[PDB]
Amino acid sequence: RPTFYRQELNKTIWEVPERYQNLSPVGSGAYGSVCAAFDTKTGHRVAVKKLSRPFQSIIHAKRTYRELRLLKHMKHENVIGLLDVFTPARSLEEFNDVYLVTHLMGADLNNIVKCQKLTDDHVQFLIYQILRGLKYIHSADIIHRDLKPSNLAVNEDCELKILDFGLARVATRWYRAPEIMLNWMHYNQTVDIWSVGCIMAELLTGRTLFPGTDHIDQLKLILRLVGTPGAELLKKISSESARNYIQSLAQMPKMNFANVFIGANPLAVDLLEKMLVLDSDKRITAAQALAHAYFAQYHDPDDEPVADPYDQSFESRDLLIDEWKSLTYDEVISFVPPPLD
Ligand SMILES: COc1ccccc1Nc1cc2cnn(-c3csc(C(=O)NC4COC4)c3)c2cc1F
Ligand SMILES: CCCCCCCCO[C@@H]1O[C@H](CO)[C@@H](O)[C@H](O)[C@H]1O
Ligand SMILES: CCCCCCCCO[C@@H]1O[C@H](CO)[C@@H](O)[C@H](O)[C@H]1O
Repeated sequence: RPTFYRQELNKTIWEVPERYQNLSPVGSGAYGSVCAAFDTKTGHRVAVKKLSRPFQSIIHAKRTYRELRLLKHMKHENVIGLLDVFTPARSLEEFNDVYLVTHLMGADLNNIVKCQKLTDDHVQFLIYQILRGLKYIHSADIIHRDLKPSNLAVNEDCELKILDFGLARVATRWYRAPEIMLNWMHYNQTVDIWSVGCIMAELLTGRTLFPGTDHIDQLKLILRLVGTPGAELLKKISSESARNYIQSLAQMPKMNFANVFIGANPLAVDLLEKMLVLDSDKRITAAQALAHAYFAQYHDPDDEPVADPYDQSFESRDLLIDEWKSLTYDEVISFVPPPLD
């Protein structure tokens, strides 16, 4: 096993192999903090994320096993991927800290939206990569459900990777499909397509499409643009209070996207209209959206791969903290790094 060295960063203790040098904090999330480092084996800067209290409870323990098993499965250019996984522990009884290594990106999509003037070619390329990674993710039977700007890491090259959890260093509600906020409790993959549609609209206009103050106000803003739900959608709503409140609204017609997004590429307006429909069954899928004329300059059917089937059976099991702890330890030991290009 490699040699480790210890240091304190942000009132935290980091124990990492010697190969990673010059640790520098980037940001923090709710389940871990991220540092930039120099990988002496490759000469590249990487990103090292120390999980916060990985095995403090059953919930934390399962979440840790979930992220590790998921990340180990993600092998795609537009999806965050694992370059290395390490723990300072040399035994399972010592096992209590988990680190994850990945490529170091340039910034979040909030920082690229901060400039507020993206060229239409920037939107084609950025949204094409999101959709490309989303097709891979959705091919694994995986739904993201929390897509938002902080989840899109980009380099100055404009190359994009989808992150499972971004840096909290944006309410999230602004990018959630309406069914989620209705608590439908069983979502199509197209819930992510709705999020993508909300992101693309921001990149084009420079403003939040649905900057709602809460969940009801959010649904009210959505209704203004897309219009009141049709009779065939109201049938599918079981909650009477939900139906009653949606029906009891004053009712508004669907706005013409050509007007609200005037000045934008007409091919982008058509794509948005196919993404932001209330019926999840009618929303364009990631695969179909890649074939949209808006992406003619980047689309390649032979270079948009799918993922192997991902087994999420463990999600229904209720196990003890030590069982989740040992399975995670098993996944750390079984890790095989990808070959350096
Ligand atoms: C390594 O952590 C993980 C490990 C495994 C799974 C997920 C993660 N999370 C995670 C990974 C990445 C890679 N990049 N970024 C990033 C966003 S913004 C920025 C920046 O400002 N980069 C400048 C400053 O030095 C260049 C860099 C990340 C932010 C993250 F939350
Ligand atoms: C790189 C692939 C990203 C996988 C997305 C899962 C991590 C973000 O999603 C998380 O897990 C749940 C799974 O549906 C989501 O529903 C929750 O919103 C969130 O906690
Ligand atoms: C508040 C504004 C009306 C919200 C309408 C959202 C309709 C979402 O669409 C629905 O998604 C469900 C799963 O999430 C599917 O079971 C339904 O078939 C589909 O129509």
